[PDB]
Amino acid sequence: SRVCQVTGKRPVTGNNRSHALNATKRRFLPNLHSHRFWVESEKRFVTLRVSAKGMRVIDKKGIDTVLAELRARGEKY
Amino acid sequence: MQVILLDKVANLGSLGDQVNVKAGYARNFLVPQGKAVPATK
RNA sequence: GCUUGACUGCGAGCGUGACGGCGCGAGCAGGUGCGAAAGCAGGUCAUAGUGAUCCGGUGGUUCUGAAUGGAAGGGCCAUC
RNA sequence: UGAGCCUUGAUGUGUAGGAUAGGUGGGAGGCUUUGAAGUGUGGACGCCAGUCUGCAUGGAGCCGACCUUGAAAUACCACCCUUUAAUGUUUGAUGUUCUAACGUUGACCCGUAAUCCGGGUUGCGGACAGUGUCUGGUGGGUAGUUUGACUGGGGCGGUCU
RNA sequence: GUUUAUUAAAAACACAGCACUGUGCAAACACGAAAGUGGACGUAUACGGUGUGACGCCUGCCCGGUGCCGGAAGGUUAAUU
RNA sequence: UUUUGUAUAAUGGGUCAGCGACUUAUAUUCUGUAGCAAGGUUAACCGAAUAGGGGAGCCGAAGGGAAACCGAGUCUUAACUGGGCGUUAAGUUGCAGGGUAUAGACCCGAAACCCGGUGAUCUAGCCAUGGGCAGGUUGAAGGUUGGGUAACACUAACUGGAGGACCGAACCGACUAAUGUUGAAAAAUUAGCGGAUGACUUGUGGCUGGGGGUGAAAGGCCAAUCAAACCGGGAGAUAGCU
RNA sequence: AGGGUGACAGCCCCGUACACAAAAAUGCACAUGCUGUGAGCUCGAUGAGUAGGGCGGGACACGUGGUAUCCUGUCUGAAUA
RNA sequence: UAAGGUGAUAUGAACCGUUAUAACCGGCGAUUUCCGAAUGGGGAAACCCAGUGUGUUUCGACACACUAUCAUUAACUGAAUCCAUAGGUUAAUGAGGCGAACCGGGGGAACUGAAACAUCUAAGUACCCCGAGGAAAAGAAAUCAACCGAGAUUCCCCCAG
Ligand SMILES: [Mg+2]
Ligand SMILES: [Mg+2]
Ligand SMILES: [Mg+2]
Ligand SMILES: [Mg+2]
Ligand SMILES: [Mg+2]
Ligand SMILES: [Mg+2]
Ligand SMILES: [Mg+2]
Ligand SMILES: [Mg+2]
Ligand SMILES: [Mg+2]
Ligand SMILES: [Mg+2]
Ligand SMILES: [Mg+2]
Ligand SMILES: [Mg+2]
Ligand SMILES: [Mg+2]
Ligand SMILES: [Mg+2]
Ligand SMILES: [Mg+2]
Ligand SMILES: [Mg+2]
Ligand SMILES: [Mg+2]
Ligand SMILES: [Mg+2]
Ligand SMILES: [Mg+2]
Ligand SMILES: [Mg+2]
Ligand SMILES: [Mg+2]
Ligand SMILES: [Mg+2]
Ligand SMILES: [Mg+2]
Ligand SMILES: [Mg+2]
Ligand SMILES: [Mg+2]
Ligand SMILES: [Mg+2]
Ligand SMILES: [Mg+2]
Ligand SMILES: [Mg+2]
Ligand SMILES: [Mg+2]
Ligand SMILES: [Mg+2]
Ligand SMILES: [Mg+2]
Ligand SMILES: [Mg+2]
Ligand SMILES: [Mg+2]
Ligand SMILES: [Mg+2]
Ligand SMILES: [Mg+2]
Ligand SMILES: [Mg+2]
Ligand SMILES: [Mg+2]
Ligand SMILES: [Mg+2]
Ligand SMILES: [Mg+2]
Ligand SMILES: [Mg+2]
Ligand SMILES: [Mg+2]
Ligand SMILES: [Mg+2]
Ligand SMILES: [Mg+2]
Ligand SMILES: [Mg+2]
Ligand SMILES: [Mg+2]
Ligand SMILES: [Mg+2]
Ligand SMILES: [Mg+2]
Ligand SMILES: [Mg+2]
Repeated sequence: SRVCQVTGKRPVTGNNRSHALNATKRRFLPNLHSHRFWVESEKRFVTLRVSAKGMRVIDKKGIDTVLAELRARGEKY
Repeated sequence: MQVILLDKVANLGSLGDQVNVKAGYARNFLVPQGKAVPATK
């Protein structure tokens, strides 16, 4: 589903509030993108469905760390 | 983004220094082909 | 002719309305205009010329102003 | 290619005026030994009057108010104006190449007996396309509703303080 | 030929034919939050939509209004700064 | 019952028997009554538990003002001769009652809206695979042999067997009439009627589902139900109406 | 207490008040051994795509309102005692 | 525990037992066909068809057991490519499914009220989904207070309509 593999972000539900304050249900979706991350530790490419915030987290932390916690969470990449 | 260079990339930088490069440039090109590593120290 | 009573704070007592409200009002206090003065003047000879509340805007007011000092805001008064 | 950054050139002649002036000039010397008057690029501005640039053959005087002007001369003189060279310098935009993101409902190889999928090699496109958030437009495709009262029955007409 | 099973079988609907129009293929368009599927294992002599409705003779004028297509100069114009 | 007005020919009831409609909870006010009385009373809870404790708190004994604040006064205003609101009963806690408020709130009764499911054994369409269409006519293209032609073209006979062709049983329909209309039947029967090798018909299995399907289009059909199916729930929806 | 018994039973019966009862299995309170479990002491560390912000929305009694605080979809982004 | 008993409609028949393995009651075991999560494959539930191994053998044949999927780990294998990796085989452990309410989270209406209706209310209710327990959630201050202090969370009564 539309779940960021790294950050765990998933769609939420809010309202479209018009100018006249009419409220209709809507969904906020994360900005996911299927990206091919390169890992030095294996000499290999790892493809993850990760939002832009998740890619920023990847740059900040490191690909090895994020896979470490992905495996700890048990999700298969 | 800050990258520690590992080569002389004829565009801009010499070996072994931290330089401000575009995040996408570092993520897609520099890091995956040696050349640079992120500035974590 | 001169002028600002087309004043400020009240108001005995009435009239008229289911009510909201609307009208008449001597007299009191302050400060004015006209008149020598008595006196008259808080709009037009009278009855139409208009809209409640909310929400806000502007100017005063240190009345309040969530720990304290301010301020934001709110209130009260004038007003859109 | 458009904002700012040694801009050293930064104009600027309603009125007069050798004399192309907003005013502080450092309110009067600068100046002379980087060389003062054919500047051996020449225009920038040219209302074309002359401010006017390594080129000075001249290697030292043109010259300052002084005279006319509403000031007085930007004489080594600090902020000089709807223009550009500025060392480029940080930057939008546009355009053109690239490939490394990404796309591939191109080909081939493998899991694999499998026109799904994934992995690899490669070709093409390529920062475009596409998706997320925000945002303007369109939107009876869809949805929720509104569409007054009096009234010689209702409508139409008229009226509503 | 079809149609209101169960008051209407028709002049209604369909029809072959005609025209306009969209679509270059990962086609338009439709179902689907998406994957995907139909279109089609088709490809512009094809497919979708709209209208008219064999055949014969034809289909005149109007682009002001409403749409649709094309244009980019100018005016007004959102987020952001 | 409803009405200005009913024997009314206005509504309701065939009759009997049983069931059937102003309730409950909690707040607030008024009345009656009981206790205490400038006091009254406890709530949760603790408890050998209808006792006792618990006074947290609530109401009242003081009002005026928007408020600071003042205080039997206060507010207005510069200030009242003033004027408004106040100042000389007694409240409070139970119990019973009459109202009000929130709840389905006196009972029955909608058409509708939303949510989750069940339905394509009928019918609509499509997909796959099988089957049916007695009998008799008409006579296209084509071919052959001749005539003909420069060769065609064209022409005659023979042959040929096309067609959303013709007549007509099965099969499919449903145009007219009569019957029936508490029927034999919740759409049939009798006599005629239309198609009947096709855009036909039919058996079996499958697929499409409710703002959705499917529709040679009637708002038709979607299990005798369709301008939005059925079942369960929101739900005792709401009903200024009967 | 109650129920039955040919009508209404303290003394007819079954029960009740009370007194006892478990070979086996079990829950519970506590204890003892045990298996991997670990105290205390000194010195350091002391939670970063994070707080906060921009845009949208929601929850806070609080409907954007002068609106604090929390949670976030998107874009950013510290100090670290 | 016992002098009665073989459940009931349901009488009968044939019997068992009397002082103790009749019957009855309780604890623990034994058996527990088929379907059903159903688990070897399949299926129109209570049915059809197998594979492997072991053991019975007069060929016929019979019996027993295992054989699902997912996750976790381990072992052994093993592509495109060298190494690896993906994948494959085997074994061990765990899960699934059901259940009345309560509980936490993911979504989430409308009728209704407003005397119409759209902000709002109804209501985060109904309903759907997921997860867990005997309770769950919360919970040990980046909290309140007001410069006096309190001291995690939960629940009841006031505060307080
Ligand atoms: Mg709503
Ligand atoms: Mg007059
Ligand atoms: Mg303060
Ligand atoms: Mg203020
Ligand atoms: Mg509509
Ligand atoms: Mg409504
Ligand atoms: Mg009317
Ligand atoms: Mg009218
Ligand atoms: Mg009919
Ligand atoms: Mg008919
Ligand atoms: Mg027509
Ligand atoms: Mg025409
Ligand atoms: Mg036109
Ligand atoms: Mg035109
Ligand atoms: Mg246009
Ligand atoms: Mg009448
Ligand atoms: Mg009579
Ligand atoms: Mg009669
Ligand atoms: Mg009668
Ligand atoms: Mg009646
Ligand atoms: Mg009757
Ligand atoms: Mg009452
Ligand atoms: Mg009701
Ligand atoms: Mg079905
Ligand atoms: Mg025949
Ligand atoms: Mg025929
Ligand atoms: Mg028919
Ligand atoms: Mg007949
Ligand atoms: Mg016939
Ligand atoms: Mg015919
Ligand atoms: Mg016929
Ligand atoms: Mg058929
Ligand atoms: Mg439904
Ligand atoms: Mg019609
Ligand atoms: Mg029907
Ligand atoms: Mg409807
Ligand atoms: Mg309800
Ligand atoms: Mg219901
Ligand atoms: Mg009802
Ligand atoms: Mg008796
Ligand atoms: Mg934040
Ligand atoms: Mg943030
Ligand atoms: Mg903020
Ligand atoms: Mg089985
Ligand atoms: Mg099975
Ligand atoms: Mg509503
Ligand atoms: Mg309403
Ligand atoms: Mg109403």
